[PDB]
Amino acid sequence: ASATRVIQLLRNWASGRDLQAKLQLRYQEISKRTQPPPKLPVGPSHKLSNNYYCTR
Amino acid sequence: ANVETVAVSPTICRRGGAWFASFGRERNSGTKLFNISGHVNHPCTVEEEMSVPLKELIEKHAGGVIGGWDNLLAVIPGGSSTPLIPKSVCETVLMDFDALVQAQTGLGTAAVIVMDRSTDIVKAIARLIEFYKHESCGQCTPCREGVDWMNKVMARFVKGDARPAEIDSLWEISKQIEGHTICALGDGAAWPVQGLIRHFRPELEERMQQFALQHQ
Ligand code: SF4
Repeated sequence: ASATRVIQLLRNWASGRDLQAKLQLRYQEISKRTQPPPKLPVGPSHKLSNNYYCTR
Repeated sequence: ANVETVAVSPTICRRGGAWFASFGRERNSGTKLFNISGHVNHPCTVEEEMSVPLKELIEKHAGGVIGGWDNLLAVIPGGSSTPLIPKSVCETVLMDFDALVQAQTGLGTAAVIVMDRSTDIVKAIARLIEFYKHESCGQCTPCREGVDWMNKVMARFVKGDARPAEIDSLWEISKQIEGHTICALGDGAAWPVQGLIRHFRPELEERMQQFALQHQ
C-alpha cells in the first residue's frame, strides 16, 4: 500500500504477522480488463466421417 | 428389352441355344458388342466373344492405347456407371459379368473408355458426375439432392479446394445415395465416385496439398 513505515511496523507488531506480504486489497496483480480474443476448441463429435448420430 | 437382346434372339432360335452357349465362360455365354473409345489409336465398335481379355481386345481391335500399353492409366469398362480400374487390374481381367464384378466394377453395357497418363482423371470423373447431375429426374430425395452435392464436391476437388477429411465424407455421401433411390441412376452416380476414391486417393490428397501450399 502507501502507509507510513512506522504505521507498517505498528500493524506488523499488533497483528503479529507481516501484512505487507499479503494484502486484502488488490492493486496491480489482477488481470487486465481487456483481453485478447479466444479460440474455443470444438469438441469430440465435430468429425465429418465416422460421426453417425445413432452411435453416440 | 434392349435392342441387342431382341436382335440376337432370332439367330439364337435358328442356330440353337447350345451354339450361343458355346461362346464365353459359364453363365456368361455368347458374343457381345464392344464400343472402344477414349485414348486409343482406333476407337471403334466391334463384335467379340464374351470373356475376351481386356488387353487383347484393346491391342487387337482398337489399335492399342495412345503411346503404347505402358501409357495406360485407367479404363471404364462398362460406360459411365461402372467404376474405373487402374492399369494393374486391366492386365489379366476378362470382359464378362462375373470377372468384372470380381474386380469391383461390373460389365454393364460393355463400353470401354480408355484414359492414358496424359489425362486429369479427377476432371474426367467430375465431368461424369456433372452428367449425372444434369440427367437426374429429381423425383426422389437421395438422387435429387446428393447428386448435386457430389457434383459440387467433385468440382471443388478438381481445383484441390478442400481438405483430405472431406474425401471420407464424400465416400459416405455416396453410400447414402446407393441403395436408397427409386431407380439405379443413384447407384450409377455413386459408383464412379467410389471407384475414384478407391483407386486414386493419393492423387486427390496431393492436389489438395498443392492447392494448400500454393494459396497458403
Ligand atoms: S434416382 Fe432415379 S428416380 Fe431417384 S431422382 Fe434420380 S433419376 Fe429420379
